[PDB]
Amino acid sequence: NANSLTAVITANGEGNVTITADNGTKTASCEIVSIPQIDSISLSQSDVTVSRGSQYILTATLSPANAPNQNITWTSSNPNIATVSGTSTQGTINALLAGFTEITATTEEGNRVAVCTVRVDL
Amino acid sequence: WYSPGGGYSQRTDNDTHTHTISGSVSLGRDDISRQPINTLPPFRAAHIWRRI
Amino acid sequence: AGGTGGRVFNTIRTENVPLMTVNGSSFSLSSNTHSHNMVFGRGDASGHNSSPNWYSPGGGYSQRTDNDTHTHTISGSVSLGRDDISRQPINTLPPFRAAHIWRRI
Amino acid sequence: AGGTGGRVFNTIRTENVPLMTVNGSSFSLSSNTHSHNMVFGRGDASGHNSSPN
Repeated sequence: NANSLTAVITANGEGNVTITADNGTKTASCEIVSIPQIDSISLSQSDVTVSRGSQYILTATLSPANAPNQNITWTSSNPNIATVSGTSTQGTINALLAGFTEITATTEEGNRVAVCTVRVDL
Repeated sequence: WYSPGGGYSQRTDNDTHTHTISGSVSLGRDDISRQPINTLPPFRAAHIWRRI
Repeated sequence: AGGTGGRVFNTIRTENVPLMTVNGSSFSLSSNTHSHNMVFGRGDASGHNSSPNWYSPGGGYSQRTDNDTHTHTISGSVSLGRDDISRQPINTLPPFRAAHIWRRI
Repeated sequence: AGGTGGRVFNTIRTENVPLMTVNGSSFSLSSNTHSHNMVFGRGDASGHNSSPN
């Protein structure tokens, strides 16, 4: 801090770590566990049935109302069947006329793990 | 068959089914894949080993 | 504190309720229209919605328009399937809270 | 004793291999009346055991 008494912590990454202070004479210790955010997001729909050409627009609502610099690295398993883009909205535009695409979100600024949404073609 | 009475012809080739027919299907789901559990950043937190 | 330490009451230990998810996959089920065979006899009385077949009879005067030879197979797509596994038991109850030796030299 | 502690060969530890099962699912397929094609006309000659079309 400005007086050197306080210390502002910033857990940028993840994992357990210790933060020291008071370099003068005796130095104390204080553990700072960088536990994962695990802000579980939820897709608007999971069991969706897309059609040829038409792509039902989906969304990825996070557990909290908003996150600091929140963004989604949207991925689409079997990209030929369908693809998604954006962070909040998905836009699962289909290409193939049959298949199952496991469209799962991926929070770039947070935990990678996120809920998936299988887009059926029947 | 819609149970239609034949006006002139005799529909003797159509009849109800009383015994089930065995059908062969393809393969299906087997098991789930690997999934991530817990956070590596906060997992395995160090514990103080200082004696009393 | 104590001479020997461990992670039992407050620490990052192991053991928990297993949870997992399976990516969406397409399952194909083929409903073959053959091998149904024939049941019952000539009507008589026949139930509605019965699939009509042919007896391979030589029509003396009429034309058997309901009998034909198949040329290509029919391929169909089945619906979805299971999602993932359910909760499972982890660890043994009688061995629960087992002590771990951690005394130092 | 030893300064480092571990339970591999013989010790009262925790954690095991979880066992779970998936709920029963049935596969439903629709037998479409189209896409079966057609060859030739009224018999004539027809393949034995062929599906009626």
